[PDB]
Amino acid sequence: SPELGFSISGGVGGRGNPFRPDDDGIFVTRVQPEGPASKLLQPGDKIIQANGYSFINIEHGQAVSLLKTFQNTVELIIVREVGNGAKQEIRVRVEKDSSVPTNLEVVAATPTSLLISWDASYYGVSYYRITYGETGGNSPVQEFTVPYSSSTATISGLKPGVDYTITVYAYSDYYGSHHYSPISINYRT
Amino acid sequence: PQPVDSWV
Repeated sequence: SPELGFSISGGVGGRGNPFRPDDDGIFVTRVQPEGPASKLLQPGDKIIQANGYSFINIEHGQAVSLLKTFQNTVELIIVREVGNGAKQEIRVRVEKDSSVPTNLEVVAATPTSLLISWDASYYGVSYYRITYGETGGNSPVQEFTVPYSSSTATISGLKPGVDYTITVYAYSDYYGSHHYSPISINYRT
Repeated sequence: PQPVDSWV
């Protein structure tokens, strides 16, 4: 579970980054306002070292796993374009610091579909996964994902008069290794 | 699109 208050993209073999197409480094991507990094880091900063560990040649998951194990304060060295060619190497110190989401509800229902909602939180989440299946059933769940900016989803193709269990998972990383405690409801169509 | 970032 995140406590530095920013996201990263990039890494060798990763999904790339929105700043520099041909650079496989690690880049600060979104920064939580009023979070630990808010005065110090900005989108597009390339992380080259953290607590003495090189982030050159590192894979995405390796970077995430390293950053997550660091205790308390994290010293980062980043490269920032200022930037007509011009570059700065900046050393900063960032001090780390239920379910996600909360208040899962059905807003509207038809005999074969449900519109669900949950509380919008626009930071800390890479994407949501929504699962649904017959309550107590043994078949694999059906599922889909929605972006971090969503606080509603429509579930379609349901059987009328059947009990369903609906669960929402909020993943902090894009590769789906960490989710927060999920939230579920039961609903009968 | 699918995300390309992870929170730390």
